[PDB]
Amino acid sequence: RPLDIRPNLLVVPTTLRSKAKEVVGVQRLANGADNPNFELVQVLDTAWLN
Amino acid sequence: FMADEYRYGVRSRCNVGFGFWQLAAMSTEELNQVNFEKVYDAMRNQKADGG
Repeated sequence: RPLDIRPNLLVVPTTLRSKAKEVVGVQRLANGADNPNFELVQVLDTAWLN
Repeated sequence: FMADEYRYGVRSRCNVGFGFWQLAAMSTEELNQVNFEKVYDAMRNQKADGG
């Protein structure tokens, strides 16, 4: 019986914040492509890890 | 005619500033997060005198 998982959090170090925000935070891609992963998961940036 | 003044510059703190040696911005992929925001991230990543 499969399990219902709804990922809504993305935790990354401060060194990956740029990539995390450009995956979730960018609305247009290329010369206009929407973004299927825009605001799908909210990101928090922390300095304790790494 | 003369001017007189008492002053001198200061260093605020060693770990609150940065200067890099490149700025190209060609297509905003050479330095967007390679050397312009790389320093931004470096400032984001620092540790005090307690680990």
